[PDB]
Amino acid sequence: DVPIEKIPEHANVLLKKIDACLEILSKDIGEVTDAEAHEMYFETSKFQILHIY
Amino acid sequence: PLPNAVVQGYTSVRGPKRPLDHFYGRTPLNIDTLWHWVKFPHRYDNLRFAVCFWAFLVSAHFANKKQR
Ligand SMILES: CCCCCCCCCCCCO[C@@H]1O[C@H](CO)[C@@H](O[C@H]2O[C@H](CO)[C@@H](O)[C@H](O)[C@H]2O)[C@H](O)[C@H]1O
Ligand SMILES: COCCOCCOCCOc1ccc(C(C)(C)CC(C)(C)C)cc1
Ligand SMILES: COCCOCCOCCOc1ccc(C(C)(C)CC(C)(C)C)cc1
Repeated sequence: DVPIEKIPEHANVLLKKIDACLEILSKDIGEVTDAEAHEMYFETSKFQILHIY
Repeated sequence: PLPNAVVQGYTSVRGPKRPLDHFYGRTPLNIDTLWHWVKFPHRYDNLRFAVCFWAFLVSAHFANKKQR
């Protein structure tokens, strides 16, 4: 009850689905740049921080 | 003294560690990130001087009256 010509339609559907998946999963989160997350890297330096202006 | 497995923390395969969450759009909340919310007392220092004087004086008054 399933002819062979109807298969590429299903293949098109699944290709659309997996492309909608991969266009999202191709994105990834980079390294964090918030200074509040890395202020202790500077707090723990071997010398005190110079606020130079 | 100790094997390289113990030093590196794995026998065969180094397992991935889940990184720390950041909570974008707000400050980190850790045991070391609390001075952002609680600084040293700075608002009622002059009231502290006055109240220490008055506390000393009232205590001395009532102690002397009790003793006498
Ligand atoms: C020196 C004279 C002869 C005596 C030798 C033996 C001395 C033993 C006492 C020192 C013990 C130190 O114990 C030390 O514990 C830490 C945990 O903090 C282990 O740490 C290990 O596990 C942690 C997490 O659990 C990993 O992230 C880390 O990469 C790995 O090193 C060290 O691998 C171990 O060496
Ligand atoms: C055992 O001791 C009890 C400790 O209880 C801690 C109470 O915590 C409640 C803190 O609630 C807040 C919430 C928000 C804030 C703001 C965001 C308003 C503070 C700000 C603007 C200074 C960052 C301050 C305190
Ligand atoms: C010496 O310190 C002892 C007590 O420390 C209390 C620290 O409290 C800080 C609490 O951190 C917060 C701050 C804000 C918030 C809210 C929910 C108010 C932030 C919001 C509205 C941006 C989501 C929650 C937790």
